[PDB]
Amino acid sequence: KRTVKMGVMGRYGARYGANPRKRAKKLEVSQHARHFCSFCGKFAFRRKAVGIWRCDGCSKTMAGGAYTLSTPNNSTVRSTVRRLR
Amino acid sequence: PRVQYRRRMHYATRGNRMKLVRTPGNRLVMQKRVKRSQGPHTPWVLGHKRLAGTKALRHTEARLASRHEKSTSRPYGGVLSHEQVRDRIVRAFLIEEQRIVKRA
Amino acid sequence: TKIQLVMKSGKYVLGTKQTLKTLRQGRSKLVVISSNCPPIRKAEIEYYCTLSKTPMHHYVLSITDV
Amino acid sequence: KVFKIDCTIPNFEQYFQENVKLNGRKGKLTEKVRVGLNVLTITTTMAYRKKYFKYLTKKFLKKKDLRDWIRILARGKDTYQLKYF
Amino acid sequence: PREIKNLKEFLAIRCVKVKHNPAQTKFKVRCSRYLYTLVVADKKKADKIERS
Amino acid sequence: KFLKPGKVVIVTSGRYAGKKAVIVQNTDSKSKERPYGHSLIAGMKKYPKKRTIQRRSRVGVFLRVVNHKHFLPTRYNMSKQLVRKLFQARYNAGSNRWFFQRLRF
RNA sequence: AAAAUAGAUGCGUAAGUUCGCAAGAAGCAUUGGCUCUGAGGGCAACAACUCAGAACUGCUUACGGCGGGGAAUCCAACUGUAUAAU
RNA sequence: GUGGAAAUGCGGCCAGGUGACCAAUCAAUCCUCCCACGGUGAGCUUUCUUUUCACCAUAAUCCACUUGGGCCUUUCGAGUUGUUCGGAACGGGGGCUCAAGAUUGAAAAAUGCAGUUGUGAGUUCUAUUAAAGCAAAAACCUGGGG
Ligand SMILES: [Mg+2]
Ligand SMILES: [Mg+2]
Ligand SMILES: [Mg+2]
Ligand SMILES: [Mg+2]
Ligand SMILES: [Mg+2]
Ligand SMILES: [Zn+2]
Repeated sequence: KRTVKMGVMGRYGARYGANPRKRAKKLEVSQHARHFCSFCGKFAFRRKAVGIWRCDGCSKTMAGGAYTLSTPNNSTVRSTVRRLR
Repeated sequence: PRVQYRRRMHYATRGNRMKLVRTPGNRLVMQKRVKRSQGPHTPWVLGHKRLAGTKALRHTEARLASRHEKSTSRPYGGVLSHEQVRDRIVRAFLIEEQRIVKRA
Repeated sequence: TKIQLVMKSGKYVLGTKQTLKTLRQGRSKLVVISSNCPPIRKAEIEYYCTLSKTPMHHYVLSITDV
Repeated sequence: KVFKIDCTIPNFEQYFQENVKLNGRKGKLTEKVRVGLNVLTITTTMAYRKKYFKYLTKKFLKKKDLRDWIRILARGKDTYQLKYF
Repeated sequence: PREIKNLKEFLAIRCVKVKHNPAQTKFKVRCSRYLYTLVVADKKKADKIERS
Repeated sequence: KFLKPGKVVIVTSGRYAGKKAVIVQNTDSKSKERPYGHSLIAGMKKYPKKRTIQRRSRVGVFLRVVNHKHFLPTRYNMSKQLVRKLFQARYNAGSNRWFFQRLRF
């Protein structure tokens, strides 16, 4: 089964070029990865449309990033709001 | 036995499902298969779950159904899951009890 | 913390579905609550925890005996 | 169960017992399948299909060339009167 | 086609179709809406209402 | 240690969820027929809403056994006909104004 | 243009490569009939039909259907679209 | 209005639901097909053929009442063909309830047909791509409140 290298990208066969797959592959996996829920303490988030992350556990929906539940930009804003508290 | 449509419509759309039926006369006859609906649900924002005491009556027959066929005899009975009611009965009580304390 | 030695020292119920019931009986000798608890769930143990005059420690776990 | 054939309306005594088979073998009639008569009653402990006797009859009438003269029918649950047109 | 089961109801209830069956004897009471039927097993009570 | 009799509970299940109720009898020990602690519970089967207004002030009451987990104990504290008057009149006095105020879910 | 390849099974499969491929690469091989065997389940206290094997035996290599392959260069990366009527 | 410890059972406005939205697959029935049995009719019949063929039907409507899911309650395993799940309650006992379904019967044998069930298969209907997320609304329903 397992690909030596390209995983989810294996479906694309020998096309689209190596780099673009390499770069699609990161976003592709975080996109289908289950991302950690602060609410449940559970890996549980899964995306259901770009920027939408349903929680498999407690019904819920974080907004979040496209291919990832949290943007690096967002890491700043949340604490920065915490510090203003 | 090959069958053909009997209602004036002739497309294999979802609302026109048909049931093949051997008859007492030994005909094989398509019959309209009812457009079953899923029944009452708790609201979509509350996870959208099928309610327990309620039947999936088509509104075509929902008018003729007994009232309790579409509900339970509990507050929010045809609307909310029992947990969802209890979520409120708690949330009503506990939230007011904190407000009653914020006067002190 | 010290509640870990509690695990071997004595009894402990776990989870709100029965940590609340140790709390009605007042069998509860303490009640830990992880931060993760939703506020209306957590308030509910927080409210029994007042009626039982049980010790409360925001950190669900209840230690009936120890 | 005794099968029968009411010939009374219109050899055939003989042809049957030579041409009936309690198992694979033909014409070897064990005491458990006695036959005889204007009715070829066929007594048996054996599990024959009833229409087998409607069959040996037609296979008989096709020999005597009667089958376009006369016609078998189940006039009872366990009988075959031989009629006509 | 609802089926009335007990006799007490049936004696309470236009033109009625008796139907003998082997091992049966139905009484198909027609009415404005339903064709009520009353099954009646043993015959001793079938004509017990038939002669009614 | 507080499901003491006279304690008022708000029912959280059945037809009567959201209804207030004083515990009457309370038996915390599990029964051979009630594998659960089960308070008796008179309740408001109808909160209150010259004789033009009198029907409106009538209080309903229900006596019931109830599993402890199917009602909510409160801060507050306090034979279907007999129970009905002792917090009918208890109402007319206004000793427990909140008790005869129903929850607004 | 025609021929040619051809199904399935078991083997075997190069360069090059974006490591997915190339690949059905290529390349040999066995295949019928028949009489048997073995394997693979269900429900209590009878049901499939695939695979496998074995003898014996047959061939006129005897339906239909079914890739020809390889080595290179140019162009375009790819699937796609598109001058209906050169 | 009312039973039930509970899931829940029976008897103006406001908010929610149905409408209402997926390929497949899996499962049930449906259906078709096959087989086995049995009947009935027909046909083959030089020979052979316990044989070949056909048929053996069950409408809506209603009444009493196994599989999948949700839930109540009570005292690491669970799970699928499959990418799951579990103290935010898993499993086990009992219960509730939905969705299909089965059987009991009413229809309905006064019909059909012509001079029987069961068993197997297929069909049927009831995730993935996604920077793609896969209509609306009347009707209607239920509630909260009056
Ligand atoms: Mg050519
Ligand atoms: Mg290589
Ligand atoms: Mg091109
Ligand atoms: Mg052109
Ligand atoms: Mg029917
Ligand atoms: Zn979560």
